[PDB]
Amino acid sequence: GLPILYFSGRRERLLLRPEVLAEIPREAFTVEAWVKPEGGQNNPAIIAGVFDNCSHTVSDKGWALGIRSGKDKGKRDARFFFSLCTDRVKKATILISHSRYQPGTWTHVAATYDGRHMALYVDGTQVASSLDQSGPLNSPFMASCRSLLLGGDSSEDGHYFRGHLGTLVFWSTALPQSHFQHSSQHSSGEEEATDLVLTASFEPVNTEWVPFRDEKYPRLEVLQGFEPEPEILSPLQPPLCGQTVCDNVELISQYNGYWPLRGEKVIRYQVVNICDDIVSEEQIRLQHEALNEAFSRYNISWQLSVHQVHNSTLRHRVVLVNCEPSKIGNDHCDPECEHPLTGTCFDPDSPKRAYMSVKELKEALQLNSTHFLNIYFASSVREDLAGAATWPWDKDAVTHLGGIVLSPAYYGMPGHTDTMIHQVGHVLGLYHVFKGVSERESCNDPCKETVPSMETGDLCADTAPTPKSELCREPEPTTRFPGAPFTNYMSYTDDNCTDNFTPNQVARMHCYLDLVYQQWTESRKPTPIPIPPMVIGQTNKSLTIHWLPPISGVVYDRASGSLCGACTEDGTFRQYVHTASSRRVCDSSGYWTPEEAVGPPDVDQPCEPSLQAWSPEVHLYHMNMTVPCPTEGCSLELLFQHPVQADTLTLWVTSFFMESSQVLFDTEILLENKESVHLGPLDTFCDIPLTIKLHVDGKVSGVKVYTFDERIEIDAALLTSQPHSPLCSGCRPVRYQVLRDPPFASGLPVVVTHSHRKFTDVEVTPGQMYQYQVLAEAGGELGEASPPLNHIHGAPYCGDGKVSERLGEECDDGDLVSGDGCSKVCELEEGFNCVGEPSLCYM
Ligand SMILES: *[C@@H]1O[C@H](CO)[C@@H](O[C@@H]2O[C@H](CO)[C@@H](O)[C@H](O)[C@H]2NC(C)=O)[C@H](O)[C@H]1NC(C)=O
Ligand SMILES: *[C@@H]1O[C@H](CO)[C@@H](O)[C@H](O)[C@H]1NC(C)=O
Ligand SMILES: [Ca+2]
Ligand SMILES: [Ca+2]
Ligand SMILES: [Zn+2]
Repeated sequence: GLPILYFSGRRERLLLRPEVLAEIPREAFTVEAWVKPEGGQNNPAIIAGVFDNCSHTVSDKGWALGIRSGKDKGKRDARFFFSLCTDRVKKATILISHSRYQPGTWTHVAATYDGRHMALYVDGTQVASSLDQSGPLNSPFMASCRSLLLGGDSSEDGHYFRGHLGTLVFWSTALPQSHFQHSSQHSSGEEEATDLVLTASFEPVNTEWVPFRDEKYPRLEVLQGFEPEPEILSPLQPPLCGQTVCDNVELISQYNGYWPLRGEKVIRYQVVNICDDIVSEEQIRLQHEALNEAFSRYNISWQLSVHQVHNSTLRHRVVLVNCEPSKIGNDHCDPECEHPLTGTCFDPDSPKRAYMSVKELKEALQLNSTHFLNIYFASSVREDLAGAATWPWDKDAVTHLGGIVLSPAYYGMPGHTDTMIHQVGHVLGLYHVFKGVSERESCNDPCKETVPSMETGDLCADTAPTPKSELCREPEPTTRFPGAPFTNYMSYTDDNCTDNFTPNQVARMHCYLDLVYQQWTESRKPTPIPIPPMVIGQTNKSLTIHWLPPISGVVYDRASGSLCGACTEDGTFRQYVHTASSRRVCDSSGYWTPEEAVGPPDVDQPCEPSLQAWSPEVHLYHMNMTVPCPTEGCSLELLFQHPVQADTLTLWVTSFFMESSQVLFDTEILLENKESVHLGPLDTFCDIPLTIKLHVDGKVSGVKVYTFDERIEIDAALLTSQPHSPLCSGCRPVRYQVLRDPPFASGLPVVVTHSHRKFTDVEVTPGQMYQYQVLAEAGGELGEASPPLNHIHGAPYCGDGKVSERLGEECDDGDLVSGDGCSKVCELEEGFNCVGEPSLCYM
C-alpha cells in the first residue's frame, strides 16, 4: 500500500523536522509529486513549498508548487503552477501549465531548477519552462531560515491544498526531462544516490513531519492493493458545437461506415389515448402506419402501445405546452398562455380548474418512460407550434418528464402524419436542417454551416445549409443555398414533399438509440463498442489491444427495474440528485426551481448565467425588490434517492458573483438516522465541478449547501458510493469476447472477463494481418461486434514510442492520451515540439 496525505483545507499544514533533513537544496533542486487535486481549490493553492522561516511577514521568497488561477479570470481556468522567487529577482516568476487540471486524476507534477533553466512538467510532459530566475536561491548564511511545507503556504492567508498527495521526492539537481516519463523506472540509481535529498514516506507522519502552527495532521490514507493504471485513452469528448459522444467526428464516422452499427432496431413508444370514454383509434392506427413506413427503410420499426387514461378530470382540462398555471399575472403578454381559458374556473390554485400544463400532466401520469417513448397530446394555443420533443442530452430523456407532445388535430389525420416524424427525429438527436443559418446567434457562431460539415449546423454533412423556409424549392439568396434539403423530414416544409432522412441523420438516429434509448428497443443485446480496439503495446510474440466500453456506458447486465445502469465496473454507485428544496420563497414561475438542480448537469455553457440551474435570487419581474439572502443564508437541500456510504460528492456550481471565497458559506452533509456534518466554507470555480471526499461514519442521503451569494447556481450534484456497494451486489458485470481474423485456438472467441479493457494475444506471428473485433456480451445475449482493427504484427502504430514518417506520426509520445504534448493521433499540438524517439513534448 502507498500512504497518502489527504489535505481537506481544514487547517492541515505540515513542516519538515530539522533533524530529518540536514540542509535544503539552495542552488539546484527537483521536486516531484503525485498530486490528486479536487475541484474548487483556493486560487493560489500550494501542494508543497520551501518558504522563509525567520521572516514573519509575507514570504513569497523561495518556491511554491501547486495550483494557480489567472488573475484576469479568477473564478475559472485553474492550472498547475510553480512560482520561484530568488533573492535576486524582485518579482516571483511563475510557470503556469497549459491545461486546467483534471480533478480526481492522479497527476505527476514535477518542477526542476538548476541555475537558470526552471521547468515545470505535468505527467512527464514539460508544460512550461523559463530562464527568468538565475543564481542560487539564497545565501547559505540564512539557509537555516528556509523550511519545507506540504499542502500550505507560509502566509497567514492559508493557501490550503484540497486533495491527495501520494508521494514527494526531492533532488538537489534538475533531473533530465526523460526521468519524469520514467519516474517509476529510475528506481534509486546509484549515480544519483547522493542527489536524492528527500523521499517522503507519509506512513508515519509524526516521525518525519510536524504540524505547522497547531494545525491538525492531514488525513492519512492507505491504498488497499495496487490501484488501476491511469487510463491510456482520453474520453471522446463532444465537439464544440456538439452535445454528446455521438456528436464526435470519430464515432459518427464509425457509425456512418460500419453498417452493423446501424442494425435493425425496434423502438417502443406509448400513446396516451385522448377520447371520450379527440384522438380516436383511427388516428392512432394511421399515425403508427405512417411512422413505420417513414422509419422502416432505416432499419427502425416501431411497436404500438396505447395507454388509455380513464381520468375524466384530466380528460376535460385543456393541456397547454409551456403554459404553467403560475405564469398568469406577470405584467407581460405570454404567447403560450393566450388561451380563452387562461384570460369557467380560471383560478390556478383550484383543484377543478379547466386548464393545465403539459408538465403537470406528465407529473400526474408518471408513465413508464424507462422502456417506452411516451406520446402526449397537448393542444397548444399557437397554430404553427404543432408540438415538442425532448432532446437525448436533456436530463429527462428517459424519465417520466420525457417524450413527445403532439396536437391531437395533427396526429394521424391524413396530410399531417409527418409532424410526428419530425418530432421523433428531434427525439433521436436530430437538429433542424436550417441549424447554423437560421438558428444561429451571431456571425461568429462556430456552428454556422457555410459548407457541408460534421461539426457545424445540424452536425450532418449530407444536409446542405438552408434558411428556415416553408417553400418546397431552393430558397432565394438572403450567401447562396444550392441543393437545399427541403425534402428532409427535419425541415419546416409541408408534409407533401418532406420524405427522407439522409444517411448521416440515420447514423445519428442509431447512435442516439444505442447511447441513451437502449431500453426502449426490444433487443436484450448490449449496445455496440463505439470505436475499434487499438494496439497499445507490441512485442515479437504478443500484442495488447485496448477497447472502449459499450457506447451506452452500461457495464452490467441491464435488467429492467434494476440499478445496474448506474453501477461502475468495480461496484461503485453514481447517482444524481433525486429531490430538491429551498427555504427561500419558492418562485412559482417555474424558472430556477429546485428541480433545475436535479438529474444530470444541464448547463451547456458552464460559469455563465443560465436557466437550467437552481438559483435563489433571480426574480424577473421584481427589479426594485432585490431580495437578498437571509441571515441563515440561502440553502439548497439536495436529496439522493438511495442512501450509500458515500465515496465522493460533486457540486456543479456553474455560476456565482461574490468575489469572496465564501460563495459556499457551508456544505452540510446529511446522513441517515444520524446528525449532519458541516464541512465549513469551501472554494469553488465556476467552470469546474467542486468535489469533496466524504469522510463520514454513516450513510449519506443528502447535502444541504448554504450560500451567502445571491446569484450562485447549482446546476446539478452527484454522489459516488463506496466501491463494491451492495446496491450492485446482485448485478452481473459485462464480459467481453474477442475475435481475430484467423480463428483462435479451437476457433472460439477469447473471453476477457476483466474490467480494465485490455487483452493480450500470444498466438500472433510477426508479419501477419489480424482483424480484432470485440463484443460486450452480457447474460448470454451476445452483443454486436465492434468495427474491425486491422493490424500487421510488427508494423508501427501510434503510441509505440517510435516516430514514423511512413504513417504520418509526429510526436509518438508512447501513450494514446491527448493533451500530453501530442494528440492520440500522434500529431503535434499547438506550441509543442516533441523531439526524440520517446517523444518529449515541450512549450
Ligand atoms: C440497415 O440494416 C441492414 C441489415 O438488415 C443493412 O444491410 C447491409 O447493407 C450493407 C451496405 O450498407 C451491405 O454491404 C450488406 O451486405 C447488407 N446486409 C444485409 C444482411 O442486408 C443496411 O446497410 C442498413 N442500412 C441502414 C441505412 O441502416
Ligand atoms: C418499464 O417497463 C418494463 C417492461 O415490463 C418494466 O419491467 C419496468 O418495471 C417498467 N418501469 C418501471 C419503472 O417499473
Ligand atoms: Ca440542471
Ligand atoms: Ca508509431
Ligand atoms: Zn422541430
